[PDB]
Amino acid sequence: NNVTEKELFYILDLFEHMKVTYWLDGGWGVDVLTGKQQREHRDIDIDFDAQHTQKVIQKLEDIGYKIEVHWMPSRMELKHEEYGYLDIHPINLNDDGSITQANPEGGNYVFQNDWFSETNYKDRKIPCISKEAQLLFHSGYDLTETDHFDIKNLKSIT
Amino acid sequence: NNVTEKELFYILDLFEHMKVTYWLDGGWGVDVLTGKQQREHRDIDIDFDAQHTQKVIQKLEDIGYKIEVHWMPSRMELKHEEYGYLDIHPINLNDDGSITQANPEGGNYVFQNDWFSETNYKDRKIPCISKEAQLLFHSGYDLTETDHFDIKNLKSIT
Ligand SMILES: CCC[C@@H]1C[C@@H](C(=O)N[C@@H]([C@H]2O[C@H](SC)[C@H](O)[C@@H](O)[C@H]2O)[C@@H](C)O)N(C)C1
Ligand SMILES: CCC[C@@H]1C[C@@H](C(=O)N[C@@H]([C@H]2O[C@H](SC)[C@H](O)[C@@H](O)[C@H]2O)[C@@H](C)O)N(C)C1
Ligand SMILES: [Cl-]
Ligand SMILES: [Mg+2]
Ligand SMILES: [Mg+2]
Ligand SMILES: [Mg+2]
Ligand SMILES: [Mg+2]
Repeated sequence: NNVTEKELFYILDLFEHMKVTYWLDGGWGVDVLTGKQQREHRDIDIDFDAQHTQKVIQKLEDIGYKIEVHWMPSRMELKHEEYGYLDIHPINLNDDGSITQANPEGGNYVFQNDWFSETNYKDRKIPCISKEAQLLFHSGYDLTETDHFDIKNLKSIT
Repeated sequence: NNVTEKELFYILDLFEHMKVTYWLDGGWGVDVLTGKQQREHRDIDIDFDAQHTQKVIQKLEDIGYKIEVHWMPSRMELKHEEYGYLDIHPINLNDDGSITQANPEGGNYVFQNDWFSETNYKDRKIPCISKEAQLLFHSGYDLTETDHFDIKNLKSIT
């Protein structure tokens, strides 16, 4: 049921084939920063260009993902019988160079651009959020045992 | 108004003369990691060995700090007419090797040992929380402009 490296690569291929700018986030994002798989994963988190929201959802449905949680335009969780869980997060990629997310209520989060980057993982280049961003969006007073493991793995990155 | 480097050192000295294990935290903790002062600070945050809570409070009171809000177990917020604001956070250095802080809603927060570090600041060794711990206890979705400034100062750390 867990999301294997091969299944992650397939999802990465989907977005790249669709020419949708995106970055891997969450737990697989942590492992990718370390250069190898560290643990089993329930899910993949992908942050993606919000202008392609409709065709991203449609393609995921087309290959068998079922929508289970729809918190859009903030977040959506889908589930595939083989590929596992996938959470997508639409983000706004503005012509003025800025990268934003709508504030669930009022306003816009303005991300730091260098929080979105790329790493060479087993000689594939994978766009992903940075180690710094991973630590920033983790919450120190709200950590699971698995969060603790991931944070230690980030620390081991030279 | 603020808390100067000289004032900071004197508060650090109090803990050292009391022989209480402690770590500098908060904004001054960020500056110390970088090795020089970066901005004016309204307060000091110090995490310290909870076994010494009673004598630590007594000494702060003896030199003239007044308790503003008593939030045990999390912390005590204090204020001094000349030295300004000081928050202290009692942490438990357990014989099982864990480091924890009580959570008023049940259980405890678990910290990692390597979040408690030190650095050479102007040829003084100051114990302080780590760079990664500072990022971790910041909240990505709730950063002020000063938080961003503080965080970028940690980038610059070669
Ligand atoms: C540099 C930008 C990083 C941002 C962080 C990411 C995000 O929102 N993650 C959520 C996650 O909450 C839970 S994990 C605890 C969810 O399980 C997970 O799917 C996911 O939503 C939370 C940690 O902030 N954002 C879109 C972009
Ligand atoms: C390493 C584990 C120890 C815990 C971590 C620490 C913590 O939360 N510090 C925050 C502080 O952010 C602001 S200061 C800039 C807050 O004002 C301050 O209260 C304070 O939370 C960190 C970002 O500097 N805790 C009390 C104990
Ligand atoms: Cl630990
Ligand atoms: Mg994930
Ligand atoms: Mg997730
Ligand atoms: Mg502070
Ligand atoms: Mg503070």
